[PDB]
Amino acid sequence: PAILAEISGIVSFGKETKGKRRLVITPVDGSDPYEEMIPKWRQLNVFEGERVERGDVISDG
Amino acid sequence: TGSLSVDNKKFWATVESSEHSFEVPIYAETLDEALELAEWQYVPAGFEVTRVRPCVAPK
Repeated sequence: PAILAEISGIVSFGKETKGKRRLVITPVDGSDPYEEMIPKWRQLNVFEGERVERGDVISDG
Repeated sequence: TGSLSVDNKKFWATVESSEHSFEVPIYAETLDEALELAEWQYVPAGFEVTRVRPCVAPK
């Protein structure tokens, strides 16, 4: 991963205790949950409630 | 000792204190579940999370 969604679906954001960003992706590609805590300073894949594909968004890695 | 369910998947969370900075694995069943704990479990202890990296790698 780099600047991408590990899974295809609707990537959304949630609570951030300080200067973070809750990365909760809603998979459409399959029943494979993928959630992580990417900081807000990080160039994110895209905004919340946005449809993206596995690996394909901004930067693959 | 506080949270940490199981270690079916290894999740990494680097935490930063007033001066110290370290990395500690998160133990939970689900991704989001660990995501909750990484922040929610460490922040009341005075530890501020810096960044995390889940390491699933399908078995």
